[PDB]
Amino acid sequence: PPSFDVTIAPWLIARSRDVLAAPEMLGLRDVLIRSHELSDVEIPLPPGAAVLWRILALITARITGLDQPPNKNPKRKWQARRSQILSKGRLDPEAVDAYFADYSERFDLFHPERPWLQDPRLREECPKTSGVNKLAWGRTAGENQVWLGGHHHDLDPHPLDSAEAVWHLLATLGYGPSGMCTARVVRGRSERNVTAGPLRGTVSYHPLGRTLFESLILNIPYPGTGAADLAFWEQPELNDPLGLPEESAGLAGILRLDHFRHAVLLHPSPDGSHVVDAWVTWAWRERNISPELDPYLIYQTSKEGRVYPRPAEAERAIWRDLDALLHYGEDGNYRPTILDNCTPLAQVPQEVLDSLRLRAFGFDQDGQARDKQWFTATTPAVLRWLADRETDDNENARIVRRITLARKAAEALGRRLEKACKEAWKESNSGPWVQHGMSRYWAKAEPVFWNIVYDRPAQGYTPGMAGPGNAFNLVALAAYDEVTGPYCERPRVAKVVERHRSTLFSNWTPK
Amino acid sequence: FAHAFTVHGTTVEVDFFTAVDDIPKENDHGSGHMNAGQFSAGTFYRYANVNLDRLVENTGDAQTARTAVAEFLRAFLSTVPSGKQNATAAMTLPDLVHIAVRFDRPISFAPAFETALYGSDGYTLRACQELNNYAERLREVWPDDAIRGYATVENKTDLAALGERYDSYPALIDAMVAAAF
Amino acid sequence: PPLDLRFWAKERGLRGKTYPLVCHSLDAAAAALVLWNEYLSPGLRDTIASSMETDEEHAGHCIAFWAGLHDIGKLTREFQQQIAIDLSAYPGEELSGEQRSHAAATGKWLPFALPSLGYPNGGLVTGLVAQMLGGHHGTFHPHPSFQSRNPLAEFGFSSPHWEKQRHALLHAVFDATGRPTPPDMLDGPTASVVCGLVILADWLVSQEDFLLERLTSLPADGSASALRAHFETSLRRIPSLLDAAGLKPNGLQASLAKHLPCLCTGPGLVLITAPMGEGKTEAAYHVADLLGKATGRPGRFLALPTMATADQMHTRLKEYAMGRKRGLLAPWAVGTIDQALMAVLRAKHNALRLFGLAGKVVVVDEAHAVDPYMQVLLEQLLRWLGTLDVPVVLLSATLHHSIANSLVKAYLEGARGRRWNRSEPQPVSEVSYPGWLHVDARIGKVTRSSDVDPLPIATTPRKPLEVRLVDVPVKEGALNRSTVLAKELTPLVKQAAIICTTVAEAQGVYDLLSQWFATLPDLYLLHSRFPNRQRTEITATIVDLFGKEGAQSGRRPTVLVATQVVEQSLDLDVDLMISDLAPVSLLLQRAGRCWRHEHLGIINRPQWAKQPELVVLTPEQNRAPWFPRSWTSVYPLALLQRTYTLLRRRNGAPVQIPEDVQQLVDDVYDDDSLAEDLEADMERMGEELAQRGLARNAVIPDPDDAEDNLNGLTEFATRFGAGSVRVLCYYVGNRWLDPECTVEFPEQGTGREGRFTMADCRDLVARTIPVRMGPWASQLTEDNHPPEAWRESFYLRDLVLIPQRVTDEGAVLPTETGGREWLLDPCKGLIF
Ligand SMILES: [Fe+3]
Ligand SMILES: [Fe+3]
Repeated sequence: PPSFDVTIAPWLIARSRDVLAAPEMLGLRDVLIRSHELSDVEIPLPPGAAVLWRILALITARITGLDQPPNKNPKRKWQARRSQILSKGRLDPEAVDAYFADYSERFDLFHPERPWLQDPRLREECPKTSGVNKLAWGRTAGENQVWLGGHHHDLDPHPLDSAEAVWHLLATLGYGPSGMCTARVVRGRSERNVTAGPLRGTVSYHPLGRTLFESLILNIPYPGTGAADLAFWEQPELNDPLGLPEESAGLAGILRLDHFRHAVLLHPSPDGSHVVDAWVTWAWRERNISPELDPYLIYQTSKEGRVYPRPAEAERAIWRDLDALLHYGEDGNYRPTILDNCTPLAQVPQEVLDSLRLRAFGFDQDGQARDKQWFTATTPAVLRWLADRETDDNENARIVRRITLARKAAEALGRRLEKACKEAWKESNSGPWVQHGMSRYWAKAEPVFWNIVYDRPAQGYTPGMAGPGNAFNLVALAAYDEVTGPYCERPRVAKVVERHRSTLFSNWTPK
Repeated sequence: FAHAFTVHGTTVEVDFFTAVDDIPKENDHGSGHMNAGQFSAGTFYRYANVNLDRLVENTGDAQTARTAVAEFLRAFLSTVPSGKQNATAAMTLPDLVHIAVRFDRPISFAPAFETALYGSDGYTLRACQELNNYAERLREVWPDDAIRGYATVENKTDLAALGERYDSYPALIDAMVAAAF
Repeated sequence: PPLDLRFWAKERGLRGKTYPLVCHSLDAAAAALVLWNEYLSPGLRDTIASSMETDEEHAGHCIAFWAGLHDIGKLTREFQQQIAIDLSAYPGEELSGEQRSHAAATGKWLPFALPSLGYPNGGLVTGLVAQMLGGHHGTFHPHPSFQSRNPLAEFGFSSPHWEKQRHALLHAVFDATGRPTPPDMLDGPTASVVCGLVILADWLVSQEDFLLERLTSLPADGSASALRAHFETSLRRIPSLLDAAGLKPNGLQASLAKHLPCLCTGPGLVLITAPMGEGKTEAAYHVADLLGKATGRPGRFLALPTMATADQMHTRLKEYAMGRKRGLLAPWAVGTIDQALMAVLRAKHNALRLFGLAGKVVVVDEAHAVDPYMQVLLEQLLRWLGTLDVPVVLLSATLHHSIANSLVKAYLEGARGRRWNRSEPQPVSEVSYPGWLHVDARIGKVTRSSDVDPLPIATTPRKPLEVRLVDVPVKEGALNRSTVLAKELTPLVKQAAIICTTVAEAQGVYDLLSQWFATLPDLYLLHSRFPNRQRTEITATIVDLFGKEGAQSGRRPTVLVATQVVEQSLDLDVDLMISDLAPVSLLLQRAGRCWRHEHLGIINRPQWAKQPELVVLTPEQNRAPWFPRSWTSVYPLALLQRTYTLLRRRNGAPVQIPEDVQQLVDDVYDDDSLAEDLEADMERMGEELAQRGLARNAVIPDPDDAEDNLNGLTEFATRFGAGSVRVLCYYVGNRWLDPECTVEFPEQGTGREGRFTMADCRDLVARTIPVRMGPWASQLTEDNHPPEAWRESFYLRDLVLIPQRVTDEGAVLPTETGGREWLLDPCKGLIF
């Protein structure tokens, strides 16, 4: 029978901390056990990476972290403990096999009974099949138009590699459209609709270090003390489509791995290394918001008391690795809690912290069913090089002070410009300018950033001074002034555009 | 097919326009809807390549291919887009047409128009003689045995580097498609 | 280095004068000490001192020095350069433009300078104390994350001159405070309460005059002598501002007072559940105060979900024993539940109010009228108080096992500092009525009435109540009250309570009965939306009619149409009462009035009434039931369906109070057979869990989750959306407060600079009316906005103005406000 278990089957692109030549495919247990030998692991899809890194962190926390706080000043003692595992250096192989021993039967993707994070009952009970196209991302589904991402005419379905199948699967199981999916007949009841993904339209922030090991344990959020729960593949009995999803205070319920809003399935091929058909449909119909908000995302509060994740923006990805630099700052309410409990000094890491790097997996999308773009963002190691190469304490501090300053002020004027354009266009008619203004603003303002980091003569301000010298502010005046320039001719638009244009002039600290 | 950019810096110009309703109340001048539509004029440069080499294969009858490329060139000069033409009739013909048959690689003359042209005078003659100049230095720096022909709606200048000045567009196209094999 | 006196600490309203920073630091520290001895309770000081492994002497010393450092971050350049001050003396540290606040400056500089004084570099104590005082303006900042081996210079502190001066100030206040020892450890909560302390002392000495007051004996220099003197003079008289600011028993009582004095060993909580109006108050303050003595904190605090209860028991209960967020700062204070619950709400300056609740053993009321949202909010609140070793008490009517279970469970979690695991058995899966419950912190054993006393506890005797569902015809989705009117209200004219679902049949049934009343019993209206004064006169003429003085006075009658206002501690005893379909809990509260005081038995009423009979209005069949859209838009459909199905299987049998019905309010939540509509059942269950989830994402973390770090204590004008708000309806046309356009609606009042007197508070509050949250609140206008001069008062901001337009001759017009027109009539009150 066809079978494919993530334990030993190679599906993760992994590369060691060595030469950095010829990286190759590794399974889950293999990349975990010898993580100490591997630099890092990755998969081409940033959504699939944002969920992959969550299950990896949850596994390493199932064995390494022990994902269970003791009871004597728990938080503190826990930080100590994990600092000891970090001090050791690697994983215990008998612990890895000791954890799979309890679940060696769970990880098969094509298990004929209770597969890996799929719904076996959904095999029957579904009149039609959703098709592999809907499972694969960037691939034309039934109603989409066949222009982009390679033609796929709903027919001659190019079978996907089981690796690509677990990538797209793991991503769709995370980020997922909302609305009009394949119908299911539950207990004689049919309901064709589906809810959105839990992480849909949000940027994720995962810290990464020199070796994959410290990255894994640094990606361990403090397990909220509570009723110990299990991830999706550990539950002994398959969930009920009706009924309220089980509640979980434990990390398995805060990493969004206890219950998913979707339910996919892979139809195996006789060969066993290809998927031919798939099923994508609703798994839970009654709404439920997850308590103990996600530590990876950045959350911002609106009026009325609701807290929501800051949505992604392709406009920020116009320059590479923009959000990656959040390790500087930090920043005013704009900081994930996982970082707020693993990057600072109130924890007990000693020297891996001096080589920590941030990474960001973002996939901007509309909250209903329309997708726009994905992008990864790994911080530039050069910004570390500059701080280390000089070996002068006062200069080592002046450089990082210059990067922190330039970054903070950069995004400050970015958002100040956003509200400037939103009020300018919303008041001109009594918007479409934000897209152009922001895109051109970051695209133009990042070479200035690299211009300030190398203390080279930048626009507006020459090297030598303390901080950013108030230069990209002038870059914001440039972008804003040109995006709305040809339209501020008549006095109406001129006076409103100007009235909102007299804000960029602040902070604006003189010479 | 290449994008068509102007040969001289041209800034958009705001055309203030208004709609007038024909049913007047006892408070006149209440026009239909005030608004502003941007327009711009100028002398565009255009360029395109046809690779009969890896073309005729996909087809066959060099005569059918010959008909397709000849009608293509005539359509390339003839056509003009259909954007807001019913409100700004901008139907025109190219003031200069240069078809060249190269046996090694296609080449564009876009960089000839890199340094924008300042005006207060016309731009067609200056553009013609400047394209000539660029064809001369490029021709004397990358020598090659290629065919060149051109038609022009101005008998003032003599364009040497552009080949043999044919009399008209369809004659040029006929002699060049024939000369192409 | 000689300390300079040019640097400022206060500049607002000093008429061109500058106040030295050192004097502010010192007098602030003095405030910390004097409040640490005169203000704070010995038991709470035992809690904080115990949690920090130190003793009163050195703990107080430490926190005093900490308060003396609260504003040390002011020694930047962007702070003093705010006004013209000569800075050419010490160059360097040019303007970068980070916009850092002085609180941020101190919070980021302290972790790297004080290690010369003994705190472990990079440790936890210096971090928690650093961010602790660095967030002295209500918002806490993250711990310092640096990437350069010279953190002092990367944060913008590079000039040795400036650093030498701030080190000089540090040492100055250090020997001035007596040079305390370093505490080996600290935890989050301790840092939070003491943070409330430091911000309190800051705002304290902060006030204007002061300032001008002592603004005469300014220090000529910065030597230890002059600073010792100034600090010593604040120590001379700080309490000036302190006092100047104002800071036959029943069975149950005999059983708690009898056996409870043995169990009162320490901090815990007592959940008391007694009948309405029976006197649960006496046992509440009796046990509450005995336990307060057991813990050693005199002041208390009661949170009530009303407004008149505060103004009535404020005096009723006092003779036997000013700005926003400082109300809780009084030793004896009692207010509503919103200002207390908001302490754990994720808002700025929460540590202040949390500190206010840290010193009082709090008591709370009506935990039955608390939706899952509010329930989990106050739930975590009492969990925190749990980890702050403060005992509490709760008064409530009958409560399901989930409520009690989850609350005592939360507090127990605060006692142990971690919540239960997979196998931990629930502490309260059974609760009696009347029945008390006491749980202790350090032991954890939960005790009830049944454990030691098998014999039941006696209460007010009464006749078993009977309920009879009557068939009411449905017209246009509404109900035809006419039928019931002419069916059961016939023997009344020869000889009454009418409870409605909402305003529809409040003014609907009152008008539907006004015609009838014109034929001529008496028809008076008292309901949800009446002018506080108007319904205070109606309530006076009712509490004196159907209440204590009704039987006791002797002029007892020979009809009352109301809303759920009867739900809150009213004195009522009627033989005839007619109400609509509602939750079993609501039937319990409202129905806790049928033959209320038969105990006294002095009212002689005709033979007509001989059995306690409540009639529940309900729609009928046309197989699962269905209810009106307006009744179930505020109540749960599945719940009401369970009430219907449960009342049907009674075969019109009596229900005893307080013994038989409690197992039915528990039962309705126990057996699923009472509801066959799975969609509705799991719908309201779905939305209750979704609301609780919508709550747990806007509240502070758990006790230990925030132990090592206090940043997760402020992630940012929010409030709560459920479910009532106090409103003011003014008449505009000109602004006048009365319907006869005599008293003008004032822009500001009678006081210094328009300051509102306490009597101004009692008057403007005496002019309110309660309106419930509705879709009209989504669309608010400008006329509803109060002027800026009014926002600085706590009791008046949450009062939106609903204007109305009176004409030239006095006619009142319903003015639209949020898609609806409001009209204040003297008979039916506000109409919309
Ligand atoms: Fe301050
Ligand atoms: Fe201060």
